[PDB]
Amino acid sequence: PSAEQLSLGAPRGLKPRFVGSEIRARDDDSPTANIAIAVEGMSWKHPDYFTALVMQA
Amino acid sequence: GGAAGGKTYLGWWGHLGGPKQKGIITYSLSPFQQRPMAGFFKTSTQNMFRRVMTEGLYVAIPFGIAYYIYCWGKERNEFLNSKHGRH
Repeated sequence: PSAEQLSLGAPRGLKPRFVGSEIRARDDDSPTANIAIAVEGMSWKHPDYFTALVMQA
Repeated sequence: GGAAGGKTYLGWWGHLGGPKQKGIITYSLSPFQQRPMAGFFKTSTQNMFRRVMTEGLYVAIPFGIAYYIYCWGKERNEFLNSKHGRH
């Protein structure tokens, strides 16, 4: 067993900081154009998980 | 609509009439995450110093010559119509 006797799925390290930005990898030969837009979500242990799932639905 | 317009060199968004680009990655941040008034004074001072040292004489020479001939003309015109100038 590991020396650091923790639980399952516990965070290990600093909480990452969500940094709004943009990346554009232009390519004029592609007939289509794929775009992904996202905001900060909810963690596994957040008490507003199923609400986010409901909004996604 | 239609109306079969003419030929231009601007177009619009989506088809701007430019050469095809490839492999140009671009990153930028959010205005709420970056900090205004960061490095403004240093960069502005360096740019102003470089511009003064670079362009410089291009403006310095003609304006200086014009001012010199202005002063000389005023002095000479004042002298000539005075007492001793006409003699």
